[PDB]
Amino acid sequence: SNAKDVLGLTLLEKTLKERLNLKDAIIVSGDSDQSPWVKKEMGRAAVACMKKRFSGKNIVAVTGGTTIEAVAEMMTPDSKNRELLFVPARGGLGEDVKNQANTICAHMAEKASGTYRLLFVPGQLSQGAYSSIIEEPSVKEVLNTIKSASMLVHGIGEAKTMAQRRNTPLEDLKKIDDNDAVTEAFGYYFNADGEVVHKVHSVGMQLDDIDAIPDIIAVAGGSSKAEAIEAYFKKPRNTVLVTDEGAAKKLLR
Amino acid sequence: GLTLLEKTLKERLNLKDAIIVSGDSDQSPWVKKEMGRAAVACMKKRFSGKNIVAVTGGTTIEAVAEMMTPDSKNRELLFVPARGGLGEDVKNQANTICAHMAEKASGTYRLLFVPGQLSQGAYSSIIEEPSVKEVLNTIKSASMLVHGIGEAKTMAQRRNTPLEDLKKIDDNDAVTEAFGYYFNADGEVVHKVHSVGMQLDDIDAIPDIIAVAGGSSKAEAIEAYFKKPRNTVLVTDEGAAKKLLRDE
Ligand SMILES: O=P(O)(O)OC[C@H]1O[C@](O)(CO)[C@@H](O)[C@@H]1O
Ligand SMILES: O=P(O)(O)OC[C@H]1O[C@](O)(CO)[C@@H](O)[C@@H]1O
Repeated sequence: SNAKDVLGLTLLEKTLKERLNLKDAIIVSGDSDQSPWVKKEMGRAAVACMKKRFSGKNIVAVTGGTTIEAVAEMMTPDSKNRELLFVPARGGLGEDVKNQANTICAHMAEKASGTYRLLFVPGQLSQGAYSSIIEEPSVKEVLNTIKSASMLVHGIGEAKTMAQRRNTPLEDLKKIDDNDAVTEAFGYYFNADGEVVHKVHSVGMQLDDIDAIPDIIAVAGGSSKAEAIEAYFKKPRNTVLVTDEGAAKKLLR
Repeated sequence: GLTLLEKTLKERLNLKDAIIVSGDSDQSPWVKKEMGRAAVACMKKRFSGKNIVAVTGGTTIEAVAEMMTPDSKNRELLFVPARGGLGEDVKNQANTICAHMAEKASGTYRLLFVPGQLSQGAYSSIIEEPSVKEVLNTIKSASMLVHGIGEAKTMAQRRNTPLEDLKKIDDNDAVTEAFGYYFNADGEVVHKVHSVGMQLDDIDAIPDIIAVAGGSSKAEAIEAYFKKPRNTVLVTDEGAAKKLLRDE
């Protein structure tokens, strides 16, 4: 791309991909921590990435957070009219409703002119209540759909920021801090070496399940996220990262 | 102050206040948007420093949401649905209207996530859980309610009312509906949709209630709902008001 070439993004993408061993790196100009439109541009870039990767039939698992909400906001109908079903990856993870995967999922599906199926399993159910709810045919059906996701679109967060944003019990805050968590993705907190140090108790997709998902797109940027993004990608994730100059330049510095 | 039509409607229906926009929303669809605009202005006049606003679904309150704008006074705004599922399709559900209105207001919101395809047993489990109780408690503390009014038969059909309940609604001569309750011509409850959240007895404690409903087809339904004292502000149109008052 001549735009990417003149802006130095082509080189920055190659350098970032090599540094993090990514399947691919897509970087938009600017720093989303400073300039609001940059998050929207990450959203647009992620949508392009998704459309390039869709097949004839698609089950797209999505996480919540403001970044995947920006992907949803930038989503448009498929000109090839391929079959699109959107589901949340997990149960919502203690996010307020605006930031929950169900909310992002519904928004994305409407914008894509696709269909969606939501997962309603509250995070603080008693053992007994949980046992009954997961046997419910409607819950089983959504969980089974998630098990066959062909695509995952997910955010990445700094550990402390995420622990604070969600309704994280004191007991869990202590564990997150004691084990030096630096980054978070889809209900897992990781340390600087990309090892899992704390897991949010949820339903749906688990970390081991991503290996079976052919197309995974992480969308996260802003200089504040540089260490979080680096830590997450310490492990093989077979993932395309959509990010911005803010995060990428800080990471590479 | 009030026009003679507004003054007459306020007296006739024992309203806290009447706001009547021009035209008949059953003939001129955009008039629903003008009811929405007037309702938003009314809400803004009644806000305190901190607010918990319970809202119903339906196209009229969706129009309120569409016309909502942020508060120039920057008052604290938390929106919630009044009740759980009432059997509306997604576009007409209180949860949908609630999220839309909150976004337009730059406020915050909480949703109720109840019945759906779930068993009674699984349903009861959900309503016991901490976050769900929190929303129910928030609704219980509402400082404002913004609700629609519909014709009973129309509303029963739009929702997916079981045949046995359709028969009961008909047999008891329901004529009007609001927030999941069906009322006869004397404004007495004759059938209720089962749903968590706000109950009819709870409206008395809510300081500001704004009903938004118009169109000549709703004149009978509006009159009947207000046959009992509701201490409510009605935002309506000339279509409804003139027909109700026999002034056209
Ligand atoms: O895009 P944001 O707003 O930074 O949030 C990202 C976070 O949201 C989630 O995707 C959902 O909780 C987290 O896994 C991730 O840490
Ligand atoms: O504004 P509409 O579309 O006529 O619907 C009014 C109806 O919508 C609801 O508020 C929601 O179901 C009902 O209580 C009310 O009767």
